[PDB]
Amino acid sequence: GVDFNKNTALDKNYLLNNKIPSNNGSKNYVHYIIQLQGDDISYEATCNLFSKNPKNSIIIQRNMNESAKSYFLSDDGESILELNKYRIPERLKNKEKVKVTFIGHGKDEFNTSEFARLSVDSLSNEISSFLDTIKLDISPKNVEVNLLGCNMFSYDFNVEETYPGKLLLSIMDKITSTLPDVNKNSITIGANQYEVRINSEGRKELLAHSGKWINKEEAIMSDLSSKEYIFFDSIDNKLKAKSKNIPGLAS
Ligand SMILES: O=P(O)(O)O[C@H]1[C@H](OP(=O)(O)O)[C@@H](OP(=O)(O)O)[C@H](OP(=O)(O)O)[C@@H](OP(=O)(O)O)[C@H]1OP(=O)(O)O
Repeated sequence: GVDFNKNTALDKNYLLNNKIPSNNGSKNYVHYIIQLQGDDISYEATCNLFSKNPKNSIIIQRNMNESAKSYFLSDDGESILELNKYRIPERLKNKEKVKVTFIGHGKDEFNTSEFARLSVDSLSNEISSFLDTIKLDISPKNVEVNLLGCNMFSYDFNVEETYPGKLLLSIMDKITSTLPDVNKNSITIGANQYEVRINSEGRKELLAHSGKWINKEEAIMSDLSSKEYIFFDSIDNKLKAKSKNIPGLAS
């Protein structure tokens, strides 16, 4: 019954008066939060995630297409302001890292072909447009492209056959070409092995084997990895993967 074409427009007062007060450590990054699909679950996740760290984050409802724009918090915290799609305010242009999270649905099962119903080629092409735009504002040293959505990584396949591995090979030269202070060893793709969601406070939870949804701290105690990093190692020119949070787990 999910309507992926609902396309609820961002309510600025919802963020300022409800979500920021409810949900809001200097991160060294600008966080671009890109809502790819028009369902209300994606919309709420985008709002909630932004509202937890509103000063360094940007919302883009990419599902709005020609009407997509950057939304972000004013310097004084009293307003949600706007710029053209993927642009950022002056105060964020000196950050040395970019985190770009694509909010999407994965599938009921692991898959290697699509994220948010987008092929590697399709998402790569959008990332190319994104990179050509953010270079007008920022020249970081580090980039993470974070795929927030279920079942997009498995250690049972070669990293190069997985969607994040394929995506990294597809985009890495565009990243280093456009963002000249980013080298290959400073690009990572974030991906999930398990189902994930953003809770009503803007925190990521993972669906454990028990059927319980668990937060960051509980996942670590449970020895369950909520996010993998996929990266390219120039030393042997191979794609690799490792767990972000679980010291032992790697490709
Ligand atoms: O800084 P990142 O590498 O992008 O990771 C952040 C970071 O987690 P850790 O530094 O503990 O690994 C945030 O923690 P803080 O900076 O706020 O201390 C946490 O947000 P929470 O405070 O809510 O735990 C967030 O998690 P979330 O996805 O819930 O925004 C998580 O990002 P990742 O989940 O993508 O690793």
